[PDB]
Amino acid sequence: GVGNASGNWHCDSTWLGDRVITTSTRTWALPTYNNHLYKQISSQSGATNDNHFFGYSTPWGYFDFNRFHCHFSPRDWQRLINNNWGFRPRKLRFKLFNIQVKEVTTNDGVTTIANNLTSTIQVFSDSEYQLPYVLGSAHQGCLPPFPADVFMIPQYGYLTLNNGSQSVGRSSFYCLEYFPSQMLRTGNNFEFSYTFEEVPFHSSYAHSQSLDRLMNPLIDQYLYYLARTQSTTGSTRELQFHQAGPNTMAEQSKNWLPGPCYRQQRLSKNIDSNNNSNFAWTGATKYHLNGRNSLTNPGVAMATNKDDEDQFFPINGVLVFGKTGAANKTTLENVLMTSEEEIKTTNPVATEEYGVVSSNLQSSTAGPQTQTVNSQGALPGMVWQNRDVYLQGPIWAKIPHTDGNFHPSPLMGGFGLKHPPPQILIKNTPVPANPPEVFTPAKFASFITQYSTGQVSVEIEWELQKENSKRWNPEIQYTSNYAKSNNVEFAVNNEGVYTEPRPIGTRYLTRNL
Repeated sequence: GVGNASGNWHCDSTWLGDRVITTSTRTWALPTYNNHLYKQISSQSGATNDNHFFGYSTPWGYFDFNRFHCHFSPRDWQRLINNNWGFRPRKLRFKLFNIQVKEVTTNDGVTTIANNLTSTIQVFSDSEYQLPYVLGSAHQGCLPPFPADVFMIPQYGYLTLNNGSQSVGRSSFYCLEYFPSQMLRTGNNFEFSYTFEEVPFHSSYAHSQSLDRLMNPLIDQYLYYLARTQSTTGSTRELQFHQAGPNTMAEQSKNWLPGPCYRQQRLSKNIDSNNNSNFAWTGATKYHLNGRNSLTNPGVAMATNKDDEDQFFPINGVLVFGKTGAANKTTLENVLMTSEEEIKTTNPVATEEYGVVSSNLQSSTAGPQTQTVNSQGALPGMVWQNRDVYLQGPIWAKIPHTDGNFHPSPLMGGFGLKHPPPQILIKNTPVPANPPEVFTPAKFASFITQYSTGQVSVEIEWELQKENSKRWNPEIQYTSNYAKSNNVEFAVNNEGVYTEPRPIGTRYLTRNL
């Protein structure tokens, strides 16, 4: 009813062993988008060939909770990462309640808001995945990390096949009103459930060993390797074979290789150490698709740097978050950089080459020649780790429906799902203004300005993978600084603005490689 609440505020994180259920409730607002119209959108004429697009902006909004800070509080995230070797999402429950549709008159420079007890809102989940999926592109407009913050629902829109700024016959147009939808008045609520597919546990650990250091450092190998081609004490030719041992670990026979590489240019956090040119685009690592160059950002998972090089990062091979209050264009001091240095054990460094291969056939007259492999694809015997997930980073990405894929793990980091949580589209039902007294066939374009508010609750049940290490020495754990400061870490300031000072990964416990 009008005076009866259709739901309650559930914000909790219950731990049960091998299982944690996180429920987050947020207050949401929804404007009318596009004046209830579908608008064709395209890149401007002056846009570069690489930024051409064609698509449609709809009057619908969508709910996005595809970020770990939507469901995990910093304390909950700390509990997860400091005590578990892995985790994955198991169950999902979505609820929409306490809906209030409000009319706005905005007359004579003063806006008056009134309750509209008969207007409805249309809500539906694309459980059959018949709409373009957009909850996989690190877009803004998700649930605020802080439960007390109210957020504005983002406007739904999609892109289709384009030829420059034009569309081709293969381009598809989607009308969301063509789907079945549930209509909610102030007394109604919407609910639905979803089950995640069996997906691998996310690696919440770093390796205690490197791939090239898996041998016994005390015994020798029974296999021989060519140690010298020229005999010492003069320029004499002879094939010398040695058994590799502890002192020649680099020459030992191994069973595994580091993961695939797609090299990226290196930048220094000290500006004076970088080349004096604007190479953010020319020097960036890209891929070619239909005559378009697109950044490989963040690209294949690779170590951000090697030992003692924390001030170097790949040109575009690292996820970069914004500090609280940061603008859409800022400098290095106002952004937070993730570091994938934990995967140096098995992944190549993003800024270095994969290796060197022979590029010719040597002879008594032709000396050996080597070639640097700056991009190596999958090889047999390769092992690697995926990009680390972050509290403020994405959770899941839809796997493209294609004939083939290789290791369908999202490059931005998270879980790849063939049937991810369906998009939940929400819209304010149009409420026409007074029609003309004499019939006219012209399109109706007079609407009473309206918006909506409500509560949205998302409950995710995650399965925990328990650490079982026999490590004797204490582990590295995520912890907050104990030093005095003007503001508590992960809290509000004197202005009531919630802040996330730094990014938190998951790889603090360690596993044997």
